[PDB]
Amino acid sequence: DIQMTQSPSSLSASVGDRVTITCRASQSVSSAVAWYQQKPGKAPKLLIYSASSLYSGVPSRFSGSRSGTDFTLTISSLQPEDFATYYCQQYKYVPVTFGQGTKVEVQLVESGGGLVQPGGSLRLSCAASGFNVYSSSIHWVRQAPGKGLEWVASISSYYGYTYYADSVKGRFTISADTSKNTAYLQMNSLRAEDTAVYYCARSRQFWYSGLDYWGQGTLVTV
Amino acid sequence: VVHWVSLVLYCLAFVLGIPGNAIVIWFTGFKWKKTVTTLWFLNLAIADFIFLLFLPLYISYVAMNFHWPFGIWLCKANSFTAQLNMFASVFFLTVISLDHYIHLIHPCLSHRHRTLKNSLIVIIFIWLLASLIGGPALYFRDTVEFNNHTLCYNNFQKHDPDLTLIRHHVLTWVKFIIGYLFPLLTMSICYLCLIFKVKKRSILISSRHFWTILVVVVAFVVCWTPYHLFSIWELTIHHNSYSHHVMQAGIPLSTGLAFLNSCLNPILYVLISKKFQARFRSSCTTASSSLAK
Amino acid sequence: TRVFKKASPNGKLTVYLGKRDFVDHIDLVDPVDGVVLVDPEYLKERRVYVTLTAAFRYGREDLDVLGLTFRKDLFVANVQSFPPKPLTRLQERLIKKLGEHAYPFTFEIPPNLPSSVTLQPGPEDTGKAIGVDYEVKAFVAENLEEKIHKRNSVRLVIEKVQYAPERPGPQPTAETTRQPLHLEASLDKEIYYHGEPISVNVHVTNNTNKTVKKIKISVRQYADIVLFNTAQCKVPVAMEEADDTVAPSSTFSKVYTLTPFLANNREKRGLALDGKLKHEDTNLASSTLLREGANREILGIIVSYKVKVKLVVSDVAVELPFTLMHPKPKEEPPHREVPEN
Amino acid sequence: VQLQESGGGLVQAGGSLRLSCVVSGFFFDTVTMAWYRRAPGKHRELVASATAGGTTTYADSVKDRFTISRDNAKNTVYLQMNSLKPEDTAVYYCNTFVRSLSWGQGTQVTV
Ligand SMILES: CCCCCC/C=C/CCCCCCCC(=O)O
Repeated sequence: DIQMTQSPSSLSASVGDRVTITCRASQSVSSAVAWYQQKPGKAPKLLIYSASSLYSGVPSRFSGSRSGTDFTLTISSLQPEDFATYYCQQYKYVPVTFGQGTKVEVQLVESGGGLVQPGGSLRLSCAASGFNVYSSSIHWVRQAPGKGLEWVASISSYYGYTYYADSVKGRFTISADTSKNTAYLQMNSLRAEDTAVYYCARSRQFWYSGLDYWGQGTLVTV
Repeated sequence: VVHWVSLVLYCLAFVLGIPGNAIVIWFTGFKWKKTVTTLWFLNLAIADFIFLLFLPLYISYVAMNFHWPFGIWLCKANSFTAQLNMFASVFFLTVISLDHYIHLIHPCLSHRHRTLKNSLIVIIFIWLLASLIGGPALYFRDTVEFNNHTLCYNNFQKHDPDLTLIRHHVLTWVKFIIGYLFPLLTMSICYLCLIFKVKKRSILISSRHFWTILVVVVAFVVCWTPYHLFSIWELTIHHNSYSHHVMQAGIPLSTGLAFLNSCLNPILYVLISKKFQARFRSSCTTASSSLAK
Repeated sequence: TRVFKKASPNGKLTVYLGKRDFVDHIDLVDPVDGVVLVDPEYLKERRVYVTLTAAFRYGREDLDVLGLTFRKDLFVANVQSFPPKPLTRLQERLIKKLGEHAYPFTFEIPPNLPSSVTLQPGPEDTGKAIGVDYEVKAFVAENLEEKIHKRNSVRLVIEKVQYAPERPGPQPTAETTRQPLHLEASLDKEIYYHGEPISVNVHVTNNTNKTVKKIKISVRQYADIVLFNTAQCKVPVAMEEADDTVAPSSTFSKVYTLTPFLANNREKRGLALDGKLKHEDTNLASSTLLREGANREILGIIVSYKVKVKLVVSDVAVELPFTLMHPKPKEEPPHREVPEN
Repeated sequence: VQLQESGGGLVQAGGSLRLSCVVSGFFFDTVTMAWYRRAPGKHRELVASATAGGTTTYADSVKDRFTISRDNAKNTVYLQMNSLKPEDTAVYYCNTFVRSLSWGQGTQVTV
């Protein structure tokens, strides 16, 4: 597949300086690289959706550039409300891979989740409002405690296509209810490595431009 | 006498239809990609090849005046394959004309129902229908020893004499009516509907395959009309008298013109294709590059 | 800034394009400008020719032996690049980056031309897509009539599209009287996006003693195909078979939601879809915007959408034409499944 | 198809290097080949080229310093450099003058 290693693992700075996070792609991918910011205890929030195009709503101090496979994220001034974990993600192929994480020092509601014994079953409901199922793509991303984001499954109801990660093939299934505008994820044979915070993310179905909206967090302990 | 020219026509048809049909089959069934425009022509060439493969038996039967030394099985099989070609070729031409008309006019149907599987089903149906129609010829004909000559003939004089001379009449009537009128009238209707309905009547003339089909249709009709006309004239004036002496020497010409028809198709393909005449005489991927700004 | 690049199998020709989606405004198509790179050799006594052709491929044969190619051309434009209008910014930057051996070519597309629409091939097919396709071909020749080999040529597929107008259109309304069974129908708007649901009002009043027992609502795609003669292909893309009935001398008002998508309309062979650069899948073909009054017959595929409500009386139907367009993109459409494989 | 380049080294100013690049899968007999470089933090620009028959061309600050030769026996083209400038550091790539072939991994040279 494609693996990314970020040069700064732990970054320390003050207020009033320019930082630079470096992202490297294993394969020569196109500009289809997105940058996410995740504050502690909060879902990741998109900043740049094309490695060069600024998202609507983010401050103009953020910027990105590409040179071969040398994707970088630069902040003109490190504001006090900028200390979080930044992730580098590509979307040129189904096995989307997030970065290791750089540390600086329309509502989606997920239901279900809890303490489940190994080998059990659990179903999560992703209530979606403000967007249509056929005009958007629903993705599930899990984040292990102390680790980075990992993609689980995705569904595109327009073309009727469902994708799953290589580590959850067969055991994991995904479905979407058009009438209720809800996405369902059924889990079977839960192993001890499934302990992670599951996020239901929404992306534009036509001309994918990153995961615009995320969830809240439904950490599952096994 | 018209026997020598009949032998010449048979030999010419054999020699010009064995390799031409062989190469047409090789190109349309083993080299080119399987799409539904040349499967009909491949089946046409297959039928012509089978008929011309069974033709030398009849050529030997007729070179020496009237004598069939082979078994009754071959005596039935050669006529069965001859009638099978006579029916299958015209049925395939009819379905070619129908497919052309549907493809050019009313393309909505041709963009949904023109599947290769449908083509195979139509081919199978045509072959079974042709075999069913030719079966009476396979069953009736046998051999008789007359004047110290073993000759093949249709056993229309079967045990019942009252039904004799009527089985032949109804059989040849059904054969002529169906195999001449129905395909020819249907194809004429299709061609007359292609014209006067396509506005700006110059897109058809612009060196497309319309002439390819039209030439084959015209050649087939021209070659197969004298045989049917002579047969119907013989039926009409057979019960009146025997004054028609030219009929005996007239039908051998058509019986052999219709056989040269089976080999004319490769020559037509050569003629209507300049590049094929020339040979007879003898992708990367999209990338991306940076931009300074 | 990133630009596209394709090279010939020979390796002596390469065409640089900056965009592959030349937007058709109703009266002004975008220009197809680019740069071709040639070695100092291979052109000592020859010329570089760039040809832009629009074809109406209606059969997957591709046999140039007896006219069995089914690749009839619709618009052929030829320009001379190597033998010497102001160059655009993209051409100027491309020439500076490449070098002095960079010849720019520019194509102007006349208005009132068909857009890139490809019919749905089907599951068991292995041929080229049927529909209108725009092709950019660059080769080296000195007579414009000699045969050119596939190896010694560059072919690039470009796609022309139309997007949603900024100004919304009037609200579609329709009403018919039958003997009365007055049927009124209207949509919430006239311009719709792909995947966006469509809401239709089926407010109907009945006065006769006859009673209806079935309401049928469908969204149909009107693909007007004209190459040899004017033909119209009507294929329903959405279906809703309601079982609502209204008593005599009473009214009935209800709102129905419809959403056309390709997941269920996959077995419909010949369905019109958007232009395809490769074997990848695309959404349903968008509507075709045409000049009002000043447009003659458009030889090609014209896509129109109409949603109809039918009262099965035991039928009264009305037509509500709407516009289905993609919104204007930010950078450019990828023309590929962004998560490939 | 596959382009492997070698000949790098941390040679100081005034030194000479003998770079080589192998083109496998492409038969470049009448095809003109060229050499490209990126300075650290800059874009790729052509530094040298050589036509198939007898003619070789160079950029502005390349004449009388660099030389390019091609051999079709092993499908390899050479680029020898003399009197290296302090600004001569770059990553050198091997490809066609048309830039038809896919780009490979260049060699890092510094002074
Ligand atoms: C219905 C037509 C069948 C006739 C077959 C005879 C044609 C022989 C042509 C010789 C080679 C033709 C080259 C076609 C191009 C290609 O090879 O893809």
